[PDB]
Amino acid sequence: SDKRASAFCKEVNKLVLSEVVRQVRVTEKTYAIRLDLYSRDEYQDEYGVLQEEIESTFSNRFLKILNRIIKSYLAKSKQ
Amino acid sequence: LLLSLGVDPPSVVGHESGWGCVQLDGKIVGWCTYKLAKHVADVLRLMK
Amino acid sequence: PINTEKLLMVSLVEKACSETVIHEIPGITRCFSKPDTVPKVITE
Amino acid sequence: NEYLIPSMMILKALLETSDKEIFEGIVGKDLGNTFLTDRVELMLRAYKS
Amino acid sequence: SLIFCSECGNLLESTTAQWTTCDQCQSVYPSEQFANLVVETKSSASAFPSALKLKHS
Ligand SMILES: [Zn+2]
Repeated sequence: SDKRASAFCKEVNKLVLSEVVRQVRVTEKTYAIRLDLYSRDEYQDEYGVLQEEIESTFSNRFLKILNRIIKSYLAKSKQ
Repeated sequence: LLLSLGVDPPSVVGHESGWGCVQLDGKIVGWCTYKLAKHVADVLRLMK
Repeated sequence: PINTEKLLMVSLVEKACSETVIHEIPGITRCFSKPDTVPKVITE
Repeated sequence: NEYLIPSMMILKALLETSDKEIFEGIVGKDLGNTFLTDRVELMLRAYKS
Repeated sequence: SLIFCSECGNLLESTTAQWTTCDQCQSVYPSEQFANLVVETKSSASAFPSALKLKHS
């Protein structure tokens, strides 16, 4: 039905972690980064990806990619 | 006439948020608050 | 380490945000619904 | 012939200056606006290299 | 969020390494006066591809 149709629509569509995240402040000294995120209600408004999904996938792959690209800037500063 | 008109260049290194820049076809003459900028343009054009 | 030069951190994280995707079938995105009583789904 | 020189180089070459004058000339404002006050730090260290 | 000299203009090296001196003027300082600087770096608005700024504008 139409509800399930829009459900499949939001499903097969990809969310990009940018489209959910708000401003990203990075307090420095050590090294510290904070990512804002909106409320679960608007979160399921645009979406229907669950909080635990955010937790797991965010942590793991966000970590890996941040690592890689900061290694990129490090290796460019080596040049 | 510019420096006579309330805008003066800072010999001591100073700069604020609100102030903007004034340049005479490639020369820093001073700095100004933008409302003063528009008033300067107006009086200058009338003088012209 | 302290010897490493300053890094453009906020831009790095902003890119990393766009550079990670949760549920992306490899090679698809942007599904849309458009108006015939034969309802169909547009997919990019 | 193309030619390619770094700006901090030519800027220090022009006047016998203090690097603090350089910064307060670049980001003279709203002291420590994060974006410019970090990018200017990076440039300054890179030329100090 | 910076650290200059006061005698000369040479931007001092980061206090994290060791004591503080300008490479040219060689003035020396108390390292603990300016230690533990606070740096809060933010990201400008309207830079992320949105999904909800539509309903949020
Ligand atoms: Zn010094």
